[PDB]
Amino acid sequence: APQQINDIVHRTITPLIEQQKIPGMAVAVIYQGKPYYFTWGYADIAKKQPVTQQTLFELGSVSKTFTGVLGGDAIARGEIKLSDPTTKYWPELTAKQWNGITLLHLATYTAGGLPLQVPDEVKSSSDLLRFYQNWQPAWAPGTQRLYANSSIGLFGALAVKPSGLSFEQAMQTRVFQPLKLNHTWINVPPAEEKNYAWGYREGKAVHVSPGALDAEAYGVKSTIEDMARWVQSNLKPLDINEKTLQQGIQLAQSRYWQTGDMYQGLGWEMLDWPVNPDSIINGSDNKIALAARPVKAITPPTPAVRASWVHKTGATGGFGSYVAFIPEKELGIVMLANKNYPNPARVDAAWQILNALQ
Ligand SMILES: *[B]([O])([O])[C][N]S(=O)(=O)[C]C1=[C][C]=[C]C(C([O])=O)=[C]1
Repeated sequence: APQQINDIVHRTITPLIEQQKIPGMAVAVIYQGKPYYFTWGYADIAKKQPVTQQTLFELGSVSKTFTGVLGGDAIARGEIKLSDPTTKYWPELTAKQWNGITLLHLATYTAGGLPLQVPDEVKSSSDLLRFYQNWQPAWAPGTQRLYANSSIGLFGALAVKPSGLSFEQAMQTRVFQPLKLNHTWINVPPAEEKNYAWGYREGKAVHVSPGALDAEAYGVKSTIEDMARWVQSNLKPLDINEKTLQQGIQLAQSRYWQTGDMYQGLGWEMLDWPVNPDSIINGSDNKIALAARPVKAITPPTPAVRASWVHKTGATGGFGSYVAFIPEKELGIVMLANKNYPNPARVDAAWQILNALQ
């Protein structure tokens, strides 16, 4: 690999792994469109299995970017509109607070205070209907952003209804397959189990627990190679041959709302490049990222801006992921680790690497 990339990546990631006690990590840098890969440490500490370019990691909320793109593809297909009331796709949702809450609100966490988690107590489909029917918004729709699995998770489930496909079926056939993401999974198959890293939480090996709307909000697992290809696809959607998918990727990077210096896409979040690193670094801390913030509607949404830092953090109990890219520069990074370590450390390392390469 070019020595510049080798040095920049190793000088940043090595101390990060040491400081954060990360058991295993994979990184891809996309530079001028081509991927370069780096691996450290262990997928499975007990069985002494190293991290490789084929290791599967839990993406956590990086999964929201796939959900956003799949939703975008459904809009491009003419199956849904972001302006369509939620109740159009879930007629049983008759409670009055849902009047005026659209698919856009669900996709972008602006429905008016849907909670971060779906309660663990929600096990059945009737439990899910009950939860949404009884939910009381704190705010009018489209006025405040509150990051939430229960918001974009519902969006994903409703977005695929017109297709008649399950969420998993829709994701596989409309996103994973056309992009040749052949080691990316919502449910890790037995054939790929030997590659599935353990996550580590307080020293214990863990995998993500089953839960309501898990697939839609945080349930994707992938390898560093497939994630590099995901970044390439989002960097350059015009190279994608499937028209609705190309369009969906573009829609997911449109700017729908602004809060402070960040813009909300579908799954993706974006800031103007050049960024103030303190802004993205401090902004990624869950103390800010998960806060209720007033939003300004972008009316109409700005189409994907090439001079953007586009990114998403993801976590599960045992895993911590980060993806960031800058379309204008054909530059990006994926960092996948089997420990959920603090977001600002992820973003700081990412910015150090991309800034040195740009
Ligand atoms: B995203 O990364 O912001 C979502 N993160 S998460 O921690 O909410 C994902 C999640 C939800 C429920 C259970 C688990 C788990 O690891 O068992 C993870």
